[PDB]
Amino acid sequence: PTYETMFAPEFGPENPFRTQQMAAPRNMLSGYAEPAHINDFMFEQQRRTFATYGYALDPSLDNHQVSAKYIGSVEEAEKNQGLTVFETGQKKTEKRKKFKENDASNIDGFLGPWAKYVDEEEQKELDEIT
Amino acid sequence: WEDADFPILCQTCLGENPYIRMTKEKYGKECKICARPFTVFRWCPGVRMRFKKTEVCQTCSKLKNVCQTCLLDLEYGLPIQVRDAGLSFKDDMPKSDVNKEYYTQNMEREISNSDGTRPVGMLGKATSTSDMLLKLARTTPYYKRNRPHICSFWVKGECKRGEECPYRHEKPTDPDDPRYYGINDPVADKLLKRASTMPRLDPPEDKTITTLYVGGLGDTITETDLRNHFYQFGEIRTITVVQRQQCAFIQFATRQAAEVAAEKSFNKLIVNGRRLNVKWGRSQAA
Amino acid sequence: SEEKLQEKARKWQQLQAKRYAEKRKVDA
RNA sequence: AAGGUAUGUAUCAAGCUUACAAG
RNA sequence: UCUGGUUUCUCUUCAGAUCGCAUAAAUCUUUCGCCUUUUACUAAAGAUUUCCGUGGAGAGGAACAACUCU
Ligand SMILES: [Mg+2]
Ligand SMILES: [Zn+2]
Ligand SMILES: [Zn+2]
Ligand SMILES: [Zn+2]
Repeated sequence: PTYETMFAPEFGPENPFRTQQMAAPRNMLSGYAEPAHINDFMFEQQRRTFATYGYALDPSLDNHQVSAKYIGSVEEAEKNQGLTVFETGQKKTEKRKKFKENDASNIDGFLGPWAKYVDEEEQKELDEIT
Repeated sequence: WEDADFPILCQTCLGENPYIRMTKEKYGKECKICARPFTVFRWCPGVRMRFKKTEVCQTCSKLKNVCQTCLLDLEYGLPIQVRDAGLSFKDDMPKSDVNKEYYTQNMEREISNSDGTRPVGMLGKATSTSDMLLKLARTTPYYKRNRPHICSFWVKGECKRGEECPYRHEKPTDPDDPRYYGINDPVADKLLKRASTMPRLDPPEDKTITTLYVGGLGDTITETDLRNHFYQFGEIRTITVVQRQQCAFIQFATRQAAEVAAEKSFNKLIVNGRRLNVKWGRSQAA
Repeated sequence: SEEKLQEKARKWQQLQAKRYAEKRKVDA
């Protein structure tokens, strides 16, 4: 196999008779679906990074042929300067103090991890809808 | 009766995460049209969102080029009869239980075993598109599709879960405006929305505006392009290509054909890849 | 460039302490 | 145990079924 | 002076052995016996399975494993 064979472009006016979606490559009726063998842990880490903080690195192979950015909402990534969820962060801010009873001696007073937190007109419309 | 490998799934149903984890059964639920046992898939789109499993089989999605769970067009993100009226052909399918129903689904599956790539009959008329549907193809979709549906016991004010009620609260739905072809309730309002856009007012005279200030020629429109786009309309009385402003002046003899040009070009005549510039001419000896 | 010259070491020898840590080569 | 007290229609709820797609 | 491991849990094929110091049910093919026909049956042979169990083997831990066989 040679690079010049597969990298050779296609002659033509690109056939703009079709729509954008039907001219686009596929194997499955919705996009070219193909297997993969990513590391489990870094998949889960950057997944949880996006799921919490709304940014992650982008997965690709041949989008621009160079892709090294972040995605989602961009500016909050550099607000935290690219930290993760498994890191003891630079500050301990907006924490929320629970009250603990971990003796197992008092009864109806022991709340271990089950501790409920220290924090603890529409019905006219609801009756007229029902 | 049916296995699968990966679902159809338009983009608004996947959610905002490029990294989603999704689970599969082997014969899951049944299709909600044809009772066929597909392979139900489930995932989490977003962190404030319900799971939105999988609603119809791969066969009943390949019939009408429809996504897998929200039942919208895979090319646009539109309902079904919007597409079929906007392509003026229905691609019929029966209504009853057997009467030609599972018969035609079985046979159209049997003649869809080869490709697995494109819809069965829509492939010929999904090319001649992008004129009447592209004006309403809402990109950057709203994710209110994925939000979890409204709980009871907030409706009755009883919900002991407090904050951790996963579903929703304080969204009372309204009992005035909420299958597969027709008829669907918000679609009538959406076709009234497309039939009743915001044009320029039609001025009180008798069709004197056969001239029009169409411009933005740049280097895209040429003289023979616009006068062969108007020669199918009909005959000119005077053309000019005034290139100081990159504009073109055409009229018609007895206005009517150029009338549909006024209907074709309210920032709408899209040839040569440009949103053309249109405002109203004189027709006033000025 | 300034503290990233050791913050990248923090992230790397943070991540690699879970990349291969828990004997990936709990079951019963 | 079956082999005998027929079955075949037309209106009227619980049993069972999903708690979904949705401007 | 150096060498240095029994339990318990999961998988991994091989079983040729009273795999089990005892012993179920089924299918098929024939002869019985009751029988009116069919399943429930009878009680012998042949050949097959299923099932309740076991034997030796690779791996992963954890359980005092550091007491010490060596
Ligand atoms: Mg008889
Ligand atoms: Zn179906
Ligand atoms: Zn969808
Ligand atoms: Zn609630």
